[PDB]
Amino acid sequence: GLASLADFPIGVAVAASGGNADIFTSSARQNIVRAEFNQITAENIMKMSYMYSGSNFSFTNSDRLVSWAAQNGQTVHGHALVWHPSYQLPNWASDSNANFRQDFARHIDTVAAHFAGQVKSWDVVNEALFDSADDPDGRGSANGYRQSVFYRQFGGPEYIDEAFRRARAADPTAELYYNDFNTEENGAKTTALVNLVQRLLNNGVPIDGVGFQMHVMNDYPSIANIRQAMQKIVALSPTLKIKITELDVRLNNPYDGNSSNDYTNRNDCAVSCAGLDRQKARYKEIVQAYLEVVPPGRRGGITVWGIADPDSWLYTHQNLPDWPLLFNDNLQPKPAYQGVVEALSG
Ligand SMILES: [Ca+2]
Repeated sequence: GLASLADFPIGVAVAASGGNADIFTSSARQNIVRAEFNQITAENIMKMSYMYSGSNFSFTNSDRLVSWAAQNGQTVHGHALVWHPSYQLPNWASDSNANFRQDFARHIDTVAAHFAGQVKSWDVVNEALFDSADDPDGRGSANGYRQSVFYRQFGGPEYIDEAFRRARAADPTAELYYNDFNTEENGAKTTALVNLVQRLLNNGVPIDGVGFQMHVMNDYPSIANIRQAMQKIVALSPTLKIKITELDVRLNNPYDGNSSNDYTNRNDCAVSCAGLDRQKARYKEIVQAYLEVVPPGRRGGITVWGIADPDSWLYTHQNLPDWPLLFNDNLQPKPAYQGVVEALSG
């Protein structure tokens, strides 16, 4: 399968919260993971709050998944040690908590140490950069940084440095990533990423690599821009690794000012449409750009954000249907799958 075609991780996000996508219940999904991939990311159950039950740490459910991975030929990318969204904040992660810095330290020290030897790499900090599309509280930019509870408590971006240093100390063997989205657009956020990563390097922070989520559409952003954004980050350091962490590809672009090039019906791309064929080319050109500009020895992996289309967080988005992944609703490989094969094989 796909993983055989590369010497770096070829991964997939797996569900474990019930319903049809749940990896523990779906033998068909289990079989795809074993045959095609050699790494998993937990789609949800390694987020911050999932490390607790009531007031105590609780690793039961995440240990089950990490063990499943080890028994079925998968390494694990941990997602994520520090991330702002309130649906996954531990209760300690509040401006009302005088003990915040102590509880932050305890979180990273405990979680990183717990998974040592079982988890290959981590998203240490995810989504520290400001994004206008993603600022529901209206706090605004602090010179490109998101003013999350971590930023507010630490009074600035020093929480990022601390998270990396603590993760390194707790598990010296893990590869430590900074992860974000929209940084492949080669616009304002890419610039803010350069500033963020340069500051960490200047401070001697133990960052091992940068993750690009790569939640893209079929035609936007341009492959030239994706390629140049990656190049800009590769150029910051002779060793910094690059990982594509959450790749998926929407056929529909609701942001293009054109409502006549949208597939509006679930039947449109059930069998065949121009969009599925472009999606093949799109997966292919992105994997090719990754290979061309990320040197051998610095390729941290490529991961797709789920197994089959109905499992995708983007199966519906902006009130439209979509088909974002490598396998269809009946778990059959799509043209997208072949695009990855062709890229990885040259
Ligand atoms: Ca459109």
